[PDB]
This record gives sequence, structure tokens and C-alpha cells, in this order.
Amino acid sequence: MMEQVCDVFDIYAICACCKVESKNEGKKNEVFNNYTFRGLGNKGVLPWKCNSLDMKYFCAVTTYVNESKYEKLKYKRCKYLNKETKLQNVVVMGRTSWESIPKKFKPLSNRINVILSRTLKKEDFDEDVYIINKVEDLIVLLGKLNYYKCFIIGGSVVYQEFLEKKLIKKIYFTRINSTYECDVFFPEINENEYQIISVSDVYTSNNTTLDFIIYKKTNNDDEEEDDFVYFNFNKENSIHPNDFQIYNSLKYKYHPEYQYLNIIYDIMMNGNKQSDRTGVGVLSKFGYIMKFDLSQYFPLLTTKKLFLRGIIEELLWFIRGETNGNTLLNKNVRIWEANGTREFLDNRKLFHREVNDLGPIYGFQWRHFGAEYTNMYDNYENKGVDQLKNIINLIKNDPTSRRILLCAWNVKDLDQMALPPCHILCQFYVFDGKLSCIMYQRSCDLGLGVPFNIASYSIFTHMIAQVCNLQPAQFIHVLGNAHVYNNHIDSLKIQLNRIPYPFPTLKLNPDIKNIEDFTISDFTIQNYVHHEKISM
Amino acid sequence: MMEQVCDVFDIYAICACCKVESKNEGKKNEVFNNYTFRGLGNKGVLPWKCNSLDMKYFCAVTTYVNESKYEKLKYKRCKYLNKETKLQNVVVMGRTSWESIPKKFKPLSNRINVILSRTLKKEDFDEDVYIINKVEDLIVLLGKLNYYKCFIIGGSVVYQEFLEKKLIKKIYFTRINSTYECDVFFPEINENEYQIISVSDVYTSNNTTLDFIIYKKTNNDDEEEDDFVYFNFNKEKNSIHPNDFQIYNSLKYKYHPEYQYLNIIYDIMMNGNKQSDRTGVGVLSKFGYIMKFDLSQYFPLLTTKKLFLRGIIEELLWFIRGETNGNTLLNKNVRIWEANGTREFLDNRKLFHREVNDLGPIYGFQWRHFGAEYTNMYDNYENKGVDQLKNIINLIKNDPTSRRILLCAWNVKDLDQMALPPCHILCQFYVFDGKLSCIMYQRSCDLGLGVPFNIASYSIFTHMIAQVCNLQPAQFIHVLGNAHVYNNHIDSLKIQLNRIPYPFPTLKLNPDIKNIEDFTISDFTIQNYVHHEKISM
Ligand SMILES: NC(=O)c1ccc[n+]([C@@H]2O[C@H](COP(=O)([O-])OP(=O)(O)OC[C@H]3O[C@@H](n4cnc5c(N)ncnc54)[C@H](OP(=O)(O)O)[C@@H]3O)[C@@H](O)[C@H]2O)c1
Ligand SMILES: NC(=O)c1ccc[n+]([C@@H]2O[C@H](COP(=O)([O-])OP(=O)(O)OC[C@H]3O[C@@H](n4cnc5c(N)ncnc54)[C@H](OP(=O)(O)O)[C@@H]3O)[C@@H](O)[C@H]2O)c1
Ligand SMILES: CCc1nc(N)nc(N)c1OCCCOc1ccc(-c2c(N)nc(N)nc2CC)cc1
Ligand SMILES: CCc1nc(N)nc(N)c1OCCCOc1ccc(-c2c(N)nc(N)nc2CC)cc1
Ligand SMILES: O=c1ccn([C@H]2C[C@H](O)[C@@H](COP(=O)(O)O)O2)c(=O)[nH]1
Ligand SMILES: O=c1ccn([C@H]2C[C@H](O)[C@@H](COP(=O)(O)O)O2)c(=O)[nH]1
Repeated sequence: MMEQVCDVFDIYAICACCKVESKNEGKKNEVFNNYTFRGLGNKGVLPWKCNSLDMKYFCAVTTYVNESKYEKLKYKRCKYLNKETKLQNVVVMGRTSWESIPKKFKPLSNRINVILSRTLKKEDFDEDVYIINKVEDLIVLLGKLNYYKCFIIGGSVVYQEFLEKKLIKKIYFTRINSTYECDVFFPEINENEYQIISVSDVYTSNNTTLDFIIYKKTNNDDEEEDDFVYFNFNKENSIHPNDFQIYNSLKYKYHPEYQYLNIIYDIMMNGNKQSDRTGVGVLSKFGYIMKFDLSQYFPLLTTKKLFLRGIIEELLWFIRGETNGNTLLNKNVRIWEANGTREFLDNRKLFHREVNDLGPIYGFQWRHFGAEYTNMYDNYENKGVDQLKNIINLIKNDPTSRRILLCAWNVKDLDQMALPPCHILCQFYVFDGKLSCIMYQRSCDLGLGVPFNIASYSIFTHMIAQVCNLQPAQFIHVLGNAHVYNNHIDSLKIQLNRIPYPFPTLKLNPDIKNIEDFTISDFTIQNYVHHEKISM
Repeated sequence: MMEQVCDVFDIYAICACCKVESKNEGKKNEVFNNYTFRGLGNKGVLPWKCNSLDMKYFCAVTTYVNESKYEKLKYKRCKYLNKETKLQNVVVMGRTSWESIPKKFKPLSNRINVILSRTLKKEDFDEDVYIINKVEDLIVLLGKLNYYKCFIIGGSVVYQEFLEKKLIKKIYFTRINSTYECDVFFPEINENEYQIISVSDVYTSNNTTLDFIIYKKTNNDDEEEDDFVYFNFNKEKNSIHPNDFQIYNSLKYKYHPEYQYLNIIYDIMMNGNKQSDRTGVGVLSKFGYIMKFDLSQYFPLLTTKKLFLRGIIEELLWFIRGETNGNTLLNKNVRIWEANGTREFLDNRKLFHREVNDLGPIYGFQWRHFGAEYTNMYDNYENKGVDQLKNIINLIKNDPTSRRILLCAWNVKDLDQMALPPCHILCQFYVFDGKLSCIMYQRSCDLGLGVPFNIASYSIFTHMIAQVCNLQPAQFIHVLGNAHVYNNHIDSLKIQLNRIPYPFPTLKLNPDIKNIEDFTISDFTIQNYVHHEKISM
């Protein structure tokens, strides 16, 4: 029998918040949360100058109506008020917000404007809008109007006013993933009182990434669907129902990190229980694909903390053609340490191999495929097939070749390697000045390996694109044996109930024109916002 | 404004049909159409003995009701008759069909049973059933009962007259893809009166494949729906007309696994990039697809055109023997490798010192001898190089949970010595619960011509490897790198995409063959292949 006001009059908040310039004390231990994005305004303007995409979203959300849904809404409203029963939306804003607009775009096209202003007078109005001087007076004005929905579009004070009074049903919130000077700030959203229910794809507009989330207020010929039921006539790990409460609560999960997370979910829900070489046990499945649009974001996972110095150094080490594990160890990159011990090599039957002499692994295959391996210190210059050089020449001079592959699975050399490669091969595709990369991965440790693997090959696709005068397009990651280790299950449960942030961007020094000239200083990850580190 | 009787009272048909024993004069080149599946009954019983899955579907469809939707139906029916004011479905059958049901299943459970008869009346039945002696009395009865939907469940005579009288809104039609003795038949459906709107996944049950299709009678407080619209705020190419894919796009549900292939073609046609390529023909192309075929349920031989497998089987056996001699295939009248072995082709690869049809260290050589020095096609390479094929077989048997069971043809060292570099780059195997899956990664994929054969090749191989390792085949998973449609294939493929698939065939292997090397051409049989007309691409 009971109903809320915001439910009856369909009152929503729509906003856009950036990150704010702070004082950098303890930035090595900087914590991020939803409040990280709170920057509304500066000098009576937006902290950013123009965002074409957030603008387009603003318009499309505040101007969209469905006239065939109105009859339901009008009935409820007139029945609530105890009254008898082109359509537009209402846009409520503060005075400062109304002032800071061009003359050409006032009043806001296809929308019913409402300005909350004490000082202003209705009679000396040049324009044709409505005016109120109280929050109480809005509900009055809505009762006397035919409107689809009512959007609170601005003013820090306005937002704050409506939020305290529980007059907002949903918050449409653009996260602008860049830092600007700010005068005014969106209030801290209470987690008990609102929850996120949907998250969009990640985009780039005007030199920043952004995404769109929706907070919802908490409370604590359409008969051919029978044919769909008939198709499901034949359908019906040890997982619990509430292990994935937050994960399953979301309606729309369009953020590209859900490609990784959904795969985890699928293995956890439907994986096959297996022993493996390690003796730890896994849940596994066979055959997935993920795709990341490198034109829009750098897909560094945000649901836990990832570090990249090590994987960049590894990549540079691959590109030099190195097999000497000591090079990495002397830079405190320990990714290959365990695979180079006396004991590990002996268990591989490599009894005559020096410690950290990893054998003819990735780097050797990329630069010297087919050369005879001796030891890690030998001179292999101009020996074997320099695959790396050949793919770069192919991309430059025969971009429509279907033969642009870099393969590390050298069958003849597998037993000489400290271990056989996981990243079997890379294929490249060029169209309209744009480079995409498929990497096939025979064995995928989803909890610990895959997050790094995505980052490495995404960085590498940038590197190859740049030195070939191309823009990066897609990194396409194909998983063969995809497995969650049992000792990662509880960490991943925690991770899957976290909501991703808009991704970072990768910056390469643009002076680097040849694949072999990159050094560690040439890589910058910007605007990395992430949840707390998890140890698997 | 005038309403149809079948629409008001929601009258449907539901049947299962098999194929029927016909003349042996033209079986080498048989013609197939929807009327291929027309076998209803034999000597008062089903032509096939039992089919658990068809019975389960029959049960599911004829018992399902949605109580929420009834209020609208009651209103609609009440309105038609000019009246103001657990739920079950009605099933209507012929007398003969009633008597074919065993006593313990009569009357049909959780359904209102109705029986058409002239020779028998209420007094002749002990059971809770309505008897009617004419079709019009069904309609009168439906006006009086509260029910969800009404399913005509056969009799050959009952189906025939109900279709003749235009009282069927949809036909739920099981295609049983095997042949049995029949004496009663489903009537030939008029293509002008009914069109297929949905095709299901393909299944195996009781030693036959089957699927389920739906013919439709032709015309001759929780709302986040707006949030979905918002997320779509940023949205929009190769001289494509709408009518090109009229049939393809008319279907509501395209769950038949053949649509994995057809949908990729569609996607390339609509959204592919125009590019030149090595051939000069040019292509539409896209990068990165995955298809999955369940080999436990069907053999995925494409049905929207005709394909023969003798060549590709001979090729696979040639691969397994480790051969590189093109003449061996030519002497079996298989010409798959003929163009790649001519003097002119070898010279154009700069293989001036290679004998005609000496293909160099291609697939077979890499499978049995990776890393060995290629000399010529007649050399004895025994115990040279890495016998990958034997290694994977040993790994599958002895270390099934290994994540290292890969066969790789892309030997970077040898590429230039190959008549041409391999397209099917590697196979990775996976073993769980006594069942074998295979991923194949294909770097370059000719959608019109190559891919249909490649699916078949690696599906066969998966079965061979499974058999010799005492496992059952599960999934063949096909990963496409550079996926292209050739420009000269476009019109042919537009034709193909407006054909509706048939239930897939099955592949049988000689169970005596226990070693990968012991297979011969006669150890393989394709059964129950129903296909559209061959298309010359
Ligand atoms: N999504 C976004 O990022 C977004 C959207 C819009 C604007 N902005 C930015 O934010 C800044 C403006 O925000 P702001 O909060 O400082 O200005 P504002 O809220 O737009 O304007 C404040 C004025 O609104 C009136 N008002 C507020 N609460 C009221 C109440 N309860 N009753 C009656 N009147 C009330 C008063 O007008 P009187 O002076 O008439 O009393 C008050 O001085 C600008 O820099 C603008 O560019 C950002
Ligand atoms: N594969 C399938 O989908 C399927 C489904 C159902 C049945 N079947 C098979 O089909 C066969 C039976 O088919 P059938 O054509 O021989 O018989 P049927 O159509 O079930 O029954 C015909 C009988 O029903 C009565 N009947 C039909 N129309 C009537 C009307 N307008 N008014 C009064 N009575 C009417 C007559 O009964 P009286 O003789 O009493 O007058 C007639 O002899 C069996 O082999 C059965 O196993 C197959
Ligand atoms: C777009 C920011 C914004 N974004 C979201 N998701 N929610 C909001 N409430 C919001 O705030 C609207 C407050 C209105 O503020 C503006 C800004 C830009 C403009 C302008 C401008 N300065 N110049 C041009 N040419 N066009 C326009 C669009 C007419 C006008 C009003
Ligand atoms: C199933 C074939 C069938 N399949 C489809 N798609 N449509 C039909 N109209 C149809 O025909 C039904 C008319 C024939 O009805 C029956 C009843 C019961 C049975 C039986 C049986 N003979 N034996 C057992 N054990 N169980 C059952 C089901 C408890 C078989 C056929
Ligand atoms: O870059 C890498 C390297 C290794 N692994 C994982 C996959 C397996 O969990 C393990 C290697 O084991 P084998 O598949 O080789 O048994 O390391 C990755 O996920 N990514
Ligand atoms: O099993 C095969 C063999 C070849 N091709 C096609 C793909 C390409 O169109 C062509 C090989 O040309 P390149 O990709 O090597 O350019 O042959 C296949 O689709 N499948």
C-alpha cells in the first residue's frame, strides 16, 4: 500500500565527477573508493573544458522518453495525488548551474526546465521556463504537468539537498578518470542507502577515459517467450548461493574487466575438478576468448592492484633475445627465479645447465628460432630465424598478409627449455592503419598469471604498432586450458564482488621508432585507479 | 478485425517425423527437402521404438502453462464469444492414437484429454476424457473449458483435417534423422501457408540425431528497460541489401550449431573490412572467432550445402603416415594438394630444385618428424625429428591432465621449404572424465570453401584420437584468426545463408582400430547426412 515520492514522480540524479588534485603524502599507499570521483565544478564551469561523450550521454538520458510507457506513470501519479487522470522530461537545476550555460542552448532543448532560485522572479523572465524557490514546491509542480521523468542535473547544493531527503531513485554517474582543479564536490554517497547496479563499457573522449555507472536506492507478440521455455526443456565445484551476492546483484556488467571476471565465475560455477602437474588441484575449462579495445583503454585490472615494472622488463628481455635469468634477477624481477634453480633444472633433467640458464625460451625463439642452443652467454648474432624482425617488416610492407605470426612453441627445443612456453604464439592483423593482436595461451592461471599476460601482450601490441606507424586496435586473448587453482578460490570470491573502476591509459615515449630501442623509462601508466591488493 | 479460430483458442500441432524407406534407384544422389521428414507411424505404433528425448520434449511442451498469461487469454476468448466472464493444457488425439498409448499412461497426465471418435462414445471409456465425434465440437468445448493451450497430438488423420481446416497456429515438429518402416505420414506442409521460424540445437538420443523446429502460420513492476537504452547511447556497410538475408533474418531462434558458421559469415558480410590479399581477389575480413561443436551429440558436417569427405579423410590419413608426396593423393583421385605441387607453383615459391608434387616439410612431416632436415619426399625419415603425434597420444593416455598436449605444424625454420605455410597451426587436447576435447587454431580461414572442410577434418581427427586413447569425443573447438570471405564467394554465400539447416549426420568409426596408424578409408562411415543442394563457390 505504501509508496515513496521519488518512486511516484520518478526523480533521478544525473552527474559527472572527476578526480581532485590532492596533497601527495603516502601516495605509495593511496586508497581508492567510489568517493575518489567527486569533482563537479571549478570557477562556475566544469573542471574539464569539454567532454563530447559525457555531453552526448547527458542529452540522450535527459531527452529520452517512451510515450507508450507514460499512461502507466500518469495513472500512478494522479492516483497518488487523489486526482483524475510532445511528452518531455523535467530537468531540475540550481541557479549557478543555469547561469553557466551558453545563450544558444538555453533553455535545454526538448526538456522542461526548472530552476531552483530564491532570488529570481518569474515575471521579469525573458525566457519560457518554470521557477521554484523550494524543494517542497517541485512535487507540487510535477503534479500539474505531463512529463516522463524528472532529472536533477546539477548544483552541488541541489544534489546534496535532494539526497538527504531521499528524493532520488537512481544516480546516473559518469566517472571521469582524470584529475582537475575543483571548487565544488558531489556528496559522499552512503553505501547503505544506495548501491551500484550497473556499469558501462569504458571509453576514451577528450584525452581521458571514462565510464558510466548507475546507483539504485536500496530498500532494507511478447507470448513467443513460451517457445523460449520449450528450447530449455533439456536443461536442469561446490559453490554457495551468496558467495557472489554483489556480482550477481548487478544487472548490466558491460565494463571490459567482466570478460576476465565472468570467465572466473564460469570456471568456479561449472569447472571440472582436476589434478595437475603442481599437485595443488584446479577447476578447469577449455577454450575462451577475451577482447580488449586498446583504442579506448589500457586493460590493467582494477579489481586488484597490479604492478608492471617486472612484466615490462621481461618483455624488453624477450626483445633482446636473452635467455639469462640473472639479468632479470639483478633488476629484482623474480618472475623466472623458481624456473632457474639447480633443483628445478634437475627436475627437468637439465643436469648440465647452469643455474638461471633458462635455455632456448621465448627470447631465443623470437630472435633465433632454429639456431642450436649452447649456453646463455654464447653469441647467436645472425643465427636462426629472427621472427620479430620478420613480423615488423611484414606489418610495414605486406600488412594484409595472413602470415604475420610470432611463434615460441619450438617443438624441437621444448625439452631444452626450463619449461615450455604458455604463450604459444602471436598473430597480427592490420586494417585502416590499425593493428590488432591475437595471443594463443595454452595454459592459463586465471588468478595470478592471466592478469599479467593481458597487460604484457597489450603493452607489446602498443610497442609493435608504434614502431610500425600504426595505432593499436584490439588485443584478442585466446585461452586453451583455463584453470583456477584451489588455493585462489577464496581470493577470487572476494575479487568478483568488487566493482571495476574506469581503466588506465598507457603512454609510450613517442620518440622510440624501433622495437629494440625501448627502455623502462619509456612506459607510463596514467590514471590507474584500483581496488586493494589481494594475495593469491 | 475478424479473428481466426486457431488464434483465439491457441490451437497448435505437435508431431515427430522420421525419414521413410524409399527406392534404391537414385540413393547415390538423393534430393532432400522438409518433406524428407514425414514418417509418423507404423502398424499402430511409432516407426522408431522409443525416443527418450522426443518424449521428454513432447511432455514439456504439452504440459507447460504460464498462469500469469491466462487472464489475457480468458479475456480474449470471452471477447470473441461475446461474454464478460491447476490450469492445464488440452490435448486432442484420434481414436487410433488413444489406443496406441499404454494403459498406465492414459489419460495423459496433467492435461485435459480429448479423443475424436465416431465408433466409440463416453460409455466405452472408463477414463476421465472428453469424447467428440466431429471437429466443430472441439471448438464448442474449448469455449467452455478453462485451459492454457490446445495441442493437436496427432493421428495422421487428425493432423490432416486440422491443417485442411486451417485450425493450426504453429507446428512443433521433431525431425528424427533416421529411417524406419512407416505406413502413416504427416501431410506435406504448404510452404505458402507455413514457414519455419525456429530451429533448435541438435541432439543424440537412442542412436539417432534429432532436432526440433517450429513452423508458424503465415499471414497469407520491474522496469530497467530504459537503462538498457541509455547504455546504447553511442551507436551507428559493404553494399548489403535487406532482402539479401530475408529468410536468415526471419527466424527468431537459430540454435542449430550450423549457425555458428553461418553467423560468422553474416558478421563478416555486414561488418567485415574490405582488404586486398595475396590472391588478388580481395576479401571481406575480421579477426578472432571461436566456434564449438559437441561431437557427443552430432557430427558437424554442414547441411546448407553438399560436402563429401573421402578426400579430406584420405588427406588426414596421409598426414598421419608422415607423407609429403602429392602423387599418393593424386593416385587416389584426391586433388586437394594438386595446384600446390605443380612445377610453376614450386618455382614461384623459389623451390627450383624440388620435384613436382614434392610438397616439402608440410603437416605430415611436422607431425611425425618436427626438426628433422627435409631432403626429398622419398627419403626414409624413421626416428628423425620429434614424433609429435606419438607424443600426444602417449600424453593423452598417461598424463591426461597435462596442459602441454599440443600438436604444432608451424615450424618457423621450415616454412620457406613448404610448398605453402600451414593454415591449421596447432591442436591442443583436453581430457576430463574419460572424454577428449580438441582446440584447433587456424591462422587463415577461407569461410566459403576451406572452413567447412576444416571443421570436418579436425572433428574426424578428434574421434580418431579419442578412440585410440579409449576416450569418448566431447568438444571440437575451432579458433579462427584471419577469417575472410572471398569476393567471388559473396553471392553463393548469400544463397547459403537463407537455407535452413537439417539435423546433422553422425560419424561411425571401426571400433577394432586401436592405433592411430591403423585406420583406412573403409573404417569411416557418415550416416544420415541430409543436405541442401551443392553450391559451386
Ligand atoms: N554534473 C556536473 O558535473 C555538473 C552539473 C551542473 C553544474 N556543475 C558545475 O557545478 C557548479 C555549480 O554548482 P553549485 O552547487 O555551486 O551551484 P548551484 O547549486 O547550481 O546553484 C546554487 C544556487 O541554487 C539555489 N538553491 C540551492 N538550493 C536551494 C534550496 N534548497 N532552495 C532554494 N534555492 C536553492 C540558490 O540560488 P539563489 O542564489 O537564487 O538563492 C543557490 O545559491 C558550476 O561550476 C557548474 O559548472 C556541474
Ligand atoms: N510421430 C507422431 O508424431 C505421432 C503422433 C500420434 C500418433 N502417431 C501414430 O500415428 C498412427 C495413428 O494415426 P492414424 O491416422 O492411423 O489414426 P488417428 O488419426 O489417431 O485416428 C483416426 C481415428 O480418429 C477418429 N477421427 C479422426 N477425425 C475425426 C472426426 N473429425 N470426427 C470423428 N472422429 C474422428 C476416427 O475414429 P473412429 O475409427 O473411432 O471413428 C478415426 O478412425 C499410429 O501409428 C500412432 O502410433 C504418431
Ligand atoms: C555535461 C555535464 C553533465 N554530465 C552529466 N552526466 N550530468 C550532468 N548533470 C552534467 O551537467 C549538466 C549541466 C549543464 O552544463 C553545461 C555544460 C556544457 C554546456 C555546453 C557548452 N559550454 N558549450 C556548448 N557548445 N554546448 C554545451 C551543451 C549545452 C552547457 C551546459
Ligand atoms: C512421443 C511421440 C510424439 N512426439 C512429438 N513430438 N509429438 C507427438 N504428437 C508425439 O506423439 C504423441 C502421441 C503418442 O503418445 C505416446 C504416449 C506415451 C508413450 C509412452 C510409451 N509408449 N512408453 C513409455 N514407457 N512411456 C511413454 C510416455 C509416458 C508413447 C507415445
Ligand atoms: O605467463 C604465464 C606463465 C605461466 N602460467 C601458468 C599456467 C600454469 O598454471 C603454469 C604452467 O604450468 P604448465 O601448464 O606448464 O603445466 O603457469 C600463466 O598463466 N601465465
Ligand atoms: O585448410 C585450409 C587451407 C587453406 N585455406 C585457405 C585460407 C586462405 O584463403 C588460403 C591460404 O592463403 P594464405 O593465408 O597462406 O595467404 O587458403 C583454408 O581456409 N583452409
